[PDB]
Amino acid sequence: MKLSDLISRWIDVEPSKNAQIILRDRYFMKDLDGNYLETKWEDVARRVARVVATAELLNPSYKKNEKLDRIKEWEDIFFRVLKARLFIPNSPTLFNAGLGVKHDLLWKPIDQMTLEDYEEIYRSRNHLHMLSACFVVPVGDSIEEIFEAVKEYALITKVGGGVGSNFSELRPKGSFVAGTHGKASGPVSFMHVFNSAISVVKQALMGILNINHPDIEEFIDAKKEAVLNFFNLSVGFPMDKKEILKLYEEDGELELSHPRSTIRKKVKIRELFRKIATNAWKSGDPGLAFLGEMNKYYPLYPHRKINSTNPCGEIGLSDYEACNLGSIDVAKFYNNGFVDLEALQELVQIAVRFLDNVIDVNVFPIDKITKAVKESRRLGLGIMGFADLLYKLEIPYNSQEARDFAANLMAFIALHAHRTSYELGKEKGNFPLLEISRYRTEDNFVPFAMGMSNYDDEIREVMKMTKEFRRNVALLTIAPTGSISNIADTSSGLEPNFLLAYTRVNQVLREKLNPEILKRIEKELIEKGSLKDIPDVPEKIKKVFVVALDIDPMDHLLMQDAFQRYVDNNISKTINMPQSATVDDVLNVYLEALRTNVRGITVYRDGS
Amino acid sequence: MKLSDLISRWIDVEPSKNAQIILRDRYFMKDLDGNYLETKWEDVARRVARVVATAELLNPSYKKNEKLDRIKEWEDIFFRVLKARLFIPNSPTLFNAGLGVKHDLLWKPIDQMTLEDYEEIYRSRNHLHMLSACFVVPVGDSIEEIFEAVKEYALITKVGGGVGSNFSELRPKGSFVAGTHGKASGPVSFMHVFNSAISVVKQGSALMGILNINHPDIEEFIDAKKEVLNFFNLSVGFPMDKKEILKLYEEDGELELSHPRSTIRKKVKIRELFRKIATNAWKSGDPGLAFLGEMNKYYPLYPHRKINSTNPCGEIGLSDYEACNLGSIDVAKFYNNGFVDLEALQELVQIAVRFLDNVIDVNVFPIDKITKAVKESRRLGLGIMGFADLLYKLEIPYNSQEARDFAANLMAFIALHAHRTSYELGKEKGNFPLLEISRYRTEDNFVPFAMGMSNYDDEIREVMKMTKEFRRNVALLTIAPTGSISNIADTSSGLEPNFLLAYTRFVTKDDGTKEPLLYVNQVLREKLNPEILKRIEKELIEKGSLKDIPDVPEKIKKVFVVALDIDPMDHLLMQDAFQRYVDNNISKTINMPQSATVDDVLNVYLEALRTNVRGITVYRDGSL
Ligand SMILES: Nc1nc2c(ncn2[C@H]2C[C@H](O)[C@@H](COP(=O)(O)OP(=O)(O)OP(=O)(O)O)O2)c(=O)[nH]1
Ligand SMILES: Nc1nc2c(ncn2[C@H]2C[C@H](O)[C@@H](COP(=O)(O)OP(=O)(O)OP(=O)(O)O)O2)c(=O)[nH]1
Ligand SMILES: Nc1ncnc2c1ncn2[C@@H]1O[C@H](COP(=O)(O)OP(=O)(O)O)[C@@H](O)[C@H]1O
Ligand SMILES: Nc1ncnc2c1ncn2[C@@H]1O[C@H](COP(=O)(O)OP(=O)(O)O)[C@@H](O)[C@H]1O
Ligand SMILES: [Mg+2]
Ligand SMILES: [Mg+2]
Repeated sequence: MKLSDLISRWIDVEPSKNAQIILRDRYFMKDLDGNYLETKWEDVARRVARVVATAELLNPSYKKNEKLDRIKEWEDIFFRVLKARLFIPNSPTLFNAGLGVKHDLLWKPIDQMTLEDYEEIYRSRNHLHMLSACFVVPVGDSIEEIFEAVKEYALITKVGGGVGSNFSELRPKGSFVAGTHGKASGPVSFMHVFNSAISVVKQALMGILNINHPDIEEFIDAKKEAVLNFFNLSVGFPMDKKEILKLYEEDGELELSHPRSTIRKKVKIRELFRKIATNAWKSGDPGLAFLGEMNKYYPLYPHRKINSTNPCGEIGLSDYEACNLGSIDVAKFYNNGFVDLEALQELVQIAVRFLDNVIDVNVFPIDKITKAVKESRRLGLGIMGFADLLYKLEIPYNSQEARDFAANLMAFIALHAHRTSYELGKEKGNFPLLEISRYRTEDNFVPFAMGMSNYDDEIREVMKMTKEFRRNVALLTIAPTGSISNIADTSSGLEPNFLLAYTRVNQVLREKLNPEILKRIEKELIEKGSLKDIPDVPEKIKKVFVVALDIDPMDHLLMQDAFQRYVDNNISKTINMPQSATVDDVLNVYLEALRTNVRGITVYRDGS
Repeated sequence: MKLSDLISRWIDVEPSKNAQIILRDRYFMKDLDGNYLETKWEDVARRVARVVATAELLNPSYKKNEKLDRIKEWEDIFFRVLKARLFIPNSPTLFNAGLGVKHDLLWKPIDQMTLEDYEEIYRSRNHLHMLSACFVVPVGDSIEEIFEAVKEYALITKVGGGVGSNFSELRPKGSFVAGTHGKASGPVSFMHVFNSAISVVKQGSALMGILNINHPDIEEFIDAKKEVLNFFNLSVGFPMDKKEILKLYEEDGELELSHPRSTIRKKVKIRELFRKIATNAWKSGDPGLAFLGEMNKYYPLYPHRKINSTNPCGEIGLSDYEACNLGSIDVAKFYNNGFVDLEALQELVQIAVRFLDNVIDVNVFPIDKITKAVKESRRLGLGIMGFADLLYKLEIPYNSQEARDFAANLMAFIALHAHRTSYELGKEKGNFPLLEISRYRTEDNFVPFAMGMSNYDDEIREVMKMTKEFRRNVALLTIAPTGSISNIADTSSGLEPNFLLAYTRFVTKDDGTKEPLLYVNQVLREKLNPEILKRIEKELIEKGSLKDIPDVPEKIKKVFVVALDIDPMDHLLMQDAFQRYVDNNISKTINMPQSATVDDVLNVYLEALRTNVRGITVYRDGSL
């Protein structure tokens, strides 16, 4: 089925009252008195498509005597996809698209748009016109660099970004400082300054410290349980997942050292892991960040290095790199018991172009960020509504069927996104750093593990094409989609529905479940939070309409690995554990985690 | 006496075991390994004398024929006054002089010093060779400038500096932020980030925050350290005239609180405002008052440049990015048979002004705007220590018009020969680049302080008129707390009276740790009957004063007064006396008895409004 006919199925389904409240509440623009310039999703969709279509102004393939036709065609596609909610960019794009721009240019009908109007949009874009979710800055080992990083955190946070850092450059507590006053206070003491700064600016960050840092134990307890309430903390792992699994299995030792220090120490790699698991068992933090696995697949490694992710895990980024995200609602792609792959590939093509185009109309607070993005052009195309899609296809999330379905779905998406990048590379220019990347300097480089689809062969050959042309260094990610999935009235990222009914009722359950059976049980379901131990609901309804805590921790982890084989950046997935999980259940998640292809790990025990 | 014979009375006198603990603790240079490179105060004096003498390379009055001789001579004279402990520069000069310089060069016998050695000292001073105690930085009304300022605080703090800011440019809480419809959080909110930063930079081994009385968040500020900005000293700033403010108070007027970049305005009764301050000061000692209006009155560069804040302890009003290096002369050592040896003292002022102006040439700052500002103005802070101990020798009670009159004359004398040295130096080396646009030039009869308490005024005016032509420095004098350097010199701090005449500081001799070492004022030891000292001694340590002790001569009770024997107004009036003859400001705590009320604090504030004081710090005996 053609995308245009898909769009027509969705373009006029009104956003729920839930979605509409969140929109009014924070997406609809407001004039200098707090009066509405936008009153429905259509206004947002028009504004956003028009701002992003403006980037086509820079397309060397067009000419004068063609640009305006071509530009308006892109705004029109962008607009229809957006209004239909089949693809939605990350929040910062929705908020900040068109800031600076004369109101009478942002909502004026497309037919009336002139080449001058598009140019004025382009140039009236102000310093707040920042449209990317994800940032990473370094924190060098000097008071100067620490405080410049604190400044950068403030500026990024002001304009709407989430920011992450690896703090491992900072010498541990006690090290010599060539001076007078004595000793380094260490990474963790400095993260408290970042926390204070952000707590003020925000009246949601990531901080990583590597496993072999002498202050790792202090760091692991850092949010126990002084505090760093604005940080998500992850333990970094710069070395092979292989080496770390093996060292653990052999009950090895890890040498804690730092180059700019004489602080050395030895700890049993298993005691450290138990320390992590115990804390995570209690409160969720710290997560794990398989930095070395990220770099394995990093087309620009080792002449660039991923040391951190963004606050939620899904983009591992090099220094001063940012990435703009967007998500395709796959639940809208259901048709007759099948995923309409005809329409999907067309959207994937449109979506990659939109995301590449956001780069050109984005404004960042820091020149080093502007330049890092220009050279790499990293994108984060993902999916939402996956769980809801599986409900429609009558596939239980915790099953091998579901994961083989995921892997193939993600493989398909990966294929056409990367083919779209080759084609944009042709049309617009390669990403400046193509020459020094492994897409070029290597043969048969692929930036994810694969090994769970029949598209591998095809993917392995699109990857050879991108030797000559490639617009972007990587293109895929699965994001949390906390807000935009709510806008799209769909499930979040790859996650299972956390609940089917929550007065604080899933639409697919409402259709597939016989009403009155639905009316009877809906009170009991709200309390018990699962269909599992509601008696007299059909075994097939019970099996398919699984919630997060119906799905055991390995089924969560194996879903993540399935998607991650076909994702070139990383994945936001929470490994939900039942309240009765033990610290030993967490270690087991961690070990399975080191054997699968996942690039990181977040666990969360119900009740903790 | 000539200074040479005074140096002789003092040069082979070693610091007390007390001072030696301080030196070992924080002043003696250790090496990359943690081994001592210095073990005697004399090693410090050597290193510091040699480094500041190095600034003589730049002296454009010296033919290369004479340079090594001229430099070695200043090195020796600097070495002599420092070893004797007659003058001591602020602590960072002592901690950081010679950082970056090869160790062979810093202590080696002088007679082995070649002109290349001096050049080598000069070239190798590293990024940590920061020799100034006092700094002011602006904090502009934007996120980027707020956070550039936090970065400046951390970098100044790291190298030894004390830093202050006026936060009044930040727009009040809840105010409008362009293009967000999100609201500004306010100055106090960001002061917490500055505090957090510094609590971490100083983790293990100080700051001034000022908000102006008319800021719409002033009441919040006044309470900011109520039961916290534990790393800040807070003052309320008055950029208007003290007259306006005194008058407004007497009329029981209202004050308008408004901000240039906000719609938020409010009207508050000044009396009610002052009482809020007084109560909080009465409770905790914060906030102080900062009469910036009154500093700008005497600032040679105003309105071209403006003073908006002081450093941590208040004794230096500084324009944006300005720093100031301080040093203090021990006046107790200049006692010669019931008189102050003015002859020896004048030579030491000549020497100490030159030393402090040499610090500026060997000084490295972490920030370019600071270097520039400092090179433009060349503000010095020469002060005194051991003044209370000097009064003891002269048998003068601190709390008397006699003490105040002597203090004004002393200061007036010092100020005279200090500015006359700046004259000489300006001829010899060049004028401070901004002499031309300063009030020393664009006016007749500009004096950078009030005067009115000395025979010396007429002559001071002579000298100030002279410096329309030749002037090395924009201002030259301060009185500092001297918290550390007065302990090194074994003498009383700044202009402050002795807090106690006798106490204990337990030995911590380890190796069977115990021993209470009982201190008694060295001048009390010399003028009180060892037979009396014998018996009263233990009542003195329980009661903290001599006053209500049976059988101590009435004239020793009157002379050996402590800080709490001296009433608030006599604290205040002494401050006034010095400030009449100081172009920077004055560090002075107005000590108050536990029994003092908030009305008593209020009256100190009204009285300071009538005197020439440039700001007020009060402390109530048992508050904190
Ligand atoms: N808490 C605290 N940390 C400091 C202080 N000074 C330096 N550090 C820490 C910050 C960095 O983690 C590390 C290096 O600091 P810097 O590069 O600023 O020190 P510097 O270049 O003077 O000595 P270095 O050559 O790096 O050993 O030591 C300080 O005063 N306080
Ligand atoms: N807490 C907090 N304060 C802010 C924020 N943004 C601005 N402010 C305060 C900081 C300064 O006191 C004042 C002005 O900030 P900026 O100059 O960075 O804001 P901007 O230039 O975007 O708007 P403006 O032209 O100044 O209204 O507002 C914020 O995002 N969080
Ligand atoms: N409150 C926040 N402040 C700053 N950045 C955020 C915030 N919430 C999310 N982000 C950024 O966006 C990323 C993913 O967002 P989700 O997928 O959470 O986005 P959305 O808000 O578009 O539904 C996070 O990993 C983080 O980088
Ligand atoms: N702990 C400190 N940290 C940073 N600066 C300080 C500190 N203590 C004092 N200062 C600075 O030193 C100046 C002089 O203080 P004092 O006169 O107390 O210094 P010192 O006796 O060590 O030479 C003060 O006005 C202040 O600017
Ligand atoms: Mg360094
Ligand atoms: Mg601004």
